[PDB]
Amino acid sequence: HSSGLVPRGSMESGFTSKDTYLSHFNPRDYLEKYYKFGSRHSAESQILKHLLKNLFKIFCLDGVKGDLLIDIGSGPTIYQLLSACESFKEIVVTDYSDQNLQELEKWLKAAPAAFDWSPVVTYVCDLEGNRVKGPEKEEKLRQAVKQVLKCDVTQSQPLGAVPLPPADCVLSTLCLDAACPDLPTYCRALRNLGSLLKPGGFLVIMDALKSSYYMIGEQKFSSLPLGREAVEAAVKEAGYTIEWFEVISQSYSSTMANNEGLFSLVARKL
Ligand SMILES: CC(=O)N(CC#Cc1cccc(C(N)=O)c1)C[C@H]1C[C@@H](n2ccc3c(Cl)ncnc32)[C@H](O)[C@@H]1O
Repeated sequence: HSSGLVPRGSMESGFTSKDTYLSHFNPRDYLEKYYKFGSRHSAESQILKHLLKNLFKIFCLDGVKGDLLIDIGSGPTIYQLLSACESFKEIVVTDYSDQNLQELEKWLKAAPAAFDWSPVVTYVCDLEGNRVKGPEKEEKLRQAVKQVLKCDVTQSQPLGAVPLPPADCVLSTLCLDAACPDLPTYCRALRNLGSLLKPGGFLVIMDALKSSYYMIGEQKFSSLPLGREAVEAAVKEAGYTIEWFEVISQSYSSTMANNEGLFSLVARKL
């Protein structure tokens, strides 16, 4: 323990170790901190609002759609799946943190103590032209998530021995910056993720730019600080062609992250 000097579980290697996410990452503190849609004019809400807007553009407006979408790094969050749910018959959510899976499974069964995503669901519904309502939307997403699996991006087999068909798309929101301690592992993880993709399948990555850390209240966690070029290069190296690539200037509040914006991209496997 370093008390804010360095991120938790990082004094030895410099990067927050994987095991720190099984112990100190409290998903309910994370949800309450980063995904409260109460004040819609907060720097966090603006990030989430742009994530959804981009997810809406990829999944409802563009052509990213198919049988299987593997979500890598789901965290305790389901916002990243609201738009994809309209485009994929089956979604698979994955994450390293058991507590994250724990909170995910509470929402998948609509338990009362589960985090309330209803204000977030409504905004997406608006983006989708209000063809549905809040409750109908959640049920559709809940019906499409067929598996809740362990995940490890540092393994050649990221979803373990679990046999899945090749997915049409792979989606990772705010995962690789926290998971990959360096660029070679970042590049390698992107290569392992491709082992789950149909040839010519889509890869969708939205993460922070130039972020050495991010805050969960007083708990600091390591993030890999990446420029657009470092991202673009690691992706192309992993066996991908970048179809489009966006970079935004909006950043998290000074109390929450030192990132210099966010990036979003769609890439296909060669
Ligand atoms: C998906 C999310 O919401 N996560 C919480 C945040 C955030 C956040 C928010 C704002 C800015 C930034 C930033 N500055 O970048 C990060 C991260 C994820 C990472 C994930 N993790 C950790 C190791 C690991 C392995 Cl080895 N393999 C697969 N997943 C793994 C672990 O489970 C957890 O859920």
